[PDB]
Amino acid sequence: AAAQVLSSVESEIGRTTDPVRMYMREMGTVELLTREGEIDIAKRIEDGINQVQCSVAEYPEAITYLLEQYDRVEAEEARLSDLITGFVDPNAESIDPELAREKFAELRAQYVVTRDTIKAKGRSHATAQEEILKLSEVFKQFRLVPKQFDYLVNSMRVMMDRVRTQERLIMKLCVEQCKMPKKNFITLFTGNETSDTWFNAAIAMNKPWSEKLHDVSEEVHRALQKLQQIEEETGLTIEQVKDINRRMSIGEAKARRAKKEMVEANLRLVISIAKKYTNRGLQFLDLIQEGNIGLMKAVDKFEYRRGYKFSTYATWWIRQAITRSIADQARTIRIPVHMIETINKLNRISRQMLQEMGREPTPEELAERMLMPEDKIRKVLKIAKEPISMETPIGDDEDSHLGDFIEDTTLELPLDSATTESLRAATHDVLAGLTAREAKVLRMRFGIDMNTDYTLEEVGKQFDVTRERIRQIEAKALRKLRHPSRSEVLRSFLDD
Amino acid sequence: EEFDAIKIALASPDMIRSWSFGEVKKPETINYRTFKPERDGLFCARIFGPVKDYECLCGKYKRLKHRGVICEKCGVEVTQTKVRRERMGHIELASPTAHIWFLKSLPSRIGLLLDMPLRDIERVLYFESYVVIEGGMTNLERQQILTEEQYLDALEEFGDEFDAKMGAEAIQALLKSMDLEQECEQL
Amino acid sequence: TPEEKLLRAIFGEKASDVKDSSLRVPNGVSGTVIDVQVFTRDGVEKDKRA
Amino acid sequence: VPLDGGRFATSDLNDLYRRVINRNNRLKRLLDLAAPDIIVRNEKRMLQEA
Repeated sequence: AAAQVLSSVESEIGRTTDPVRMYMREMGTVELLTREGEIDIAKRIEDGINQVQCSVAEYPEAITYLLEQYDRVEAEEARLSDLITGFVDPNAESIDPELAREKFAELRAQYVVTRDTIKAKGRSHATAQEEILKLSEVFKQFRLVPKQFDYLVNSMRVMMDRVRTQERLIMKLCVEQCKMPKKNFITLFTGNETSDTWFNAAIAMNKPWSEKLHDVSEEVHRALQKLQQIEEETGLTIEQVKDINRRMSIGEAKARRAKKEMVEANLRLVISIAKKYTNRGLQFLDLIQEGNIGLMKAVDKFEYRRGYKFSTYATWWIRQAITRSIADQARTIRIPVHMIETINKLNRISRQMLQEMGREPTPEELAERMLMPEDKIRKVLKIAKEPISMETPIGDDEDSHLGDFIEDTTLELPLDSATTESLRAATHDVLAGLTAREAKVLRMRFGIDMNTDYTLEEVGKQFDVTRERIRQIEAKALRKLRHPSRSEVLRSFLDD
Repeated sequence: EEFDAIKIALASPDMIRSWSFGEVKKPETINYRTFKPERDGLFCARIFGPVKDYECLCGKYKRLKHRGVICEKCGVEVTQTKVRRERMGHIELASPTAHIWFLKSLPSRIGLLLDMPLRDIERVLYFESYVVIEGGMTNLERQQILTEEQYLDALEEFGDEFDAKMGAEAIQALLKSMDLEQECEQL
Repeated sequence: TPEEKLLRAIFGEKASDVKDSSLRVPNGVSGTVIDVQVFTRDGVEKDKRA
Repeated sequence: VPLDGGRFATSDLNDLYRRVINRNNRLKRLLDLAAPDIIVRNEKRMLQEA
C-alpha cells in the first residue's frame, strides 16, 4: 500500500503547496514494526559497531596512537582534565589510576608480545595471526567513549580519503596519458603491491598503443614515490588495509541504513508528540524538525539492553529538544533557558495566586512566596514582554499603520548643527583676532580645527621644551579670553 | 556622482558578496540586559559599523579623532551613523534556492526558457518528483520527469550515467549544461 | 567638541550631566490647571507630595 | 527602537530574516550529521518556503 497511495495523492494534488501534507505523505509510506522491528534494528546497529571495532583492532595504528596519547597525557604525572573521561573506560560485562593500570597491563603486554612477532617469517605468519586475533578478541570487550571515538573515526576517514585520492590521482595520470585498460592495471597493482615489476612487464609486452610512454615515465615513478612513502610511514600490507576499509564501509552503510529505517519508523511517533505539543510558537514545521533532530540524537545513543521501550526515551529527548528550541528560538530577543524556567515558575505561581485570591498577583506577595528580592521580580516582569509589531494600526480603521509614528531622536537637528557651526566660526574668528602663537597653542591644546588633541608635554616637545612656558601661555590666553570686552560676544553661548 | 541612466539586470553571487562586509550567522538581535548587538547578530556593530556617532561597542574608543581603527576587543570601525544606511549584509546558504518570483510571475519566464509548464517545475521544486538533468543513454533525455517509484525502477537498472537531482540543484545543473546558441539555431 | 570644551574652560561653570526632559505646555495654550493627579506604585513613597 | 510606552517595537522583516537564518542553521546541522532523505527534503522545502 505504497505505490497506490502515492499515485492517488499525486493525482489529487491540484498544485497544492502545503508542506504538512507533503511531510505526511513522505512519512505515511513506512509502517510500524512493534516489539519486532526496533529490536532487529538495534541488533544490526550493534553488529555494525562490533564490525567497526574489529576493523579498528585489525588496524594497530589506532591502538598505537591511543597508547601514544595516553603516554603524553600521563607523562606530566598530574592531569585530571576532561580528556580522561574520553578514554576507553571499559565496562564490566569512579575513575582511578589503579584500575586503569590493572586494565592496561595486559593490553601493553599483548602489544609488546605482538610487536616482536612481526618479523617472524613475515606479517602473515600463523603465530602472528593468532596473536592478532587474540588482541582483537581482547579489544572487542572494550567499549570506547564517543568523545575520542569520533576523533579516531575522523582520523581513519582522513587517512582513507588520502589513500583513495592518491590512488585516483595515479589512475588519472595513467589513463589520461596512455589510455590503459583498468582490468590490466588494477589486477597487477593488487597482485604485486611491492614495486614497479608490473610496469616492466608492460614495457616488455608489445602494446602498440603504449609507445607514448617516455613523456610520462618520469612522472609515474614520481607519483608512485608518494605511495611508497605512505607505505613506509604505515608499514602494513595494502591488501589488509583495503579489506579493513571495505569492511568498515559496509558496516557504516548498514548502520546508516538501520538508522534511516528507525527514523522512518519513528516519524509517526515524532508527529504524534508534535500533535500532543500543539503550540503555535514559531511554526509546526520547525517543531517537527526539532523533534526529528532529538529523535536522531536519541537513536545515536539508544540501546536495547535496558529492557524498556524506546518510546519513553525518544519522548524525553524530543521534549528536551522542543524545550531548548522554544527557550532559544521562537522569540525576537534571545532569552536563556534559566530565565525561561524562572518565568514559567513565576507564571505557575501567579496562576494559583489568582485562583485563590481573584486579583492580579502583587510583586510583594510573589517575592515573599518565592523567597527572592522584589528587584528580580520587577526585572522579570519588565523584560517579559512580547515586542509589538511595526504594522499595527494606531486606530480602529486600517488606514494608517505604525510605519511613521516614531520620532528620530538619534541624529541631531538643524538647530544644534547651526548653533555648533556659529560657535566654531566665532571661536575661529576670535583666535584669528588674537596673537598667532596664542591661537596656535590653544588649537594644539584643545583641538580646534585639528585632529589630535595634544597634551602639555606634547605641545612642549613640539614648540618649546620648557613646559612651564606653555602653561603660562595657555593661562594668559585664557585670561585674555575672559576679558569682558572680548567675552561680550561669547556670553550668549553660556547655555549651550 | 550625477548618473546618466538607470540600469536593471540580474545580480551575481560574487558581486553580492563584495557588496557586503561580513556574514550574518546568528539571529540574535540584542540582550535583555544591555542593548548592545551580539558580535554575530543581525545588526552587529562589526559588520554594519557603529551604532552611536563615532563610538565603539564597549565605549572604549572615545576621542573621535581615531577613525578607521579596528578594535581588538569588540572590533568596531569608528565611523558615522549614516554608514549603516548605505551598506548591506549577506547570508551563506547551504543548499541553493530557486527564486520564487522568477517562475511564479507571469508568463513564467523560467518555463518559457526551459520549455516546460508551470506545474512541472512546481512539482520539481517542491520535491514531489525528480527530473533528469542530462541522459547519455538512449532511454531518456533532458526534461524528463520521474516519480518516486519510477526513479527507483530506473536507478536499479543502470548507474554512473543517470544524472538526476532534486529541484534547485537539478535546475541549476540544467541551466549550466544548456547551450543558448544551439537552441536559438534550432528554433 | 573641542569648542564646547574651550568654552567650558573659559567660563569655568560646573555644567553637571543632567538631562532636561521636563514637561512643557504646548505652544498657543494659555489656560488654568483644575487639579493634578499623582499616581505611584506601592514601592515608591509618596515623597511628601501626594 | 524602544517605544515611548516602555516596550519594544520590532519589525516583521527582522522576524522573517530570523526564520530564514534558523532554517539555514537547521539545514546545516542536518547536512553535517547525515540526516535521512525525508528529513533533508522536508528541510529544503521549509527553506524554500522561507
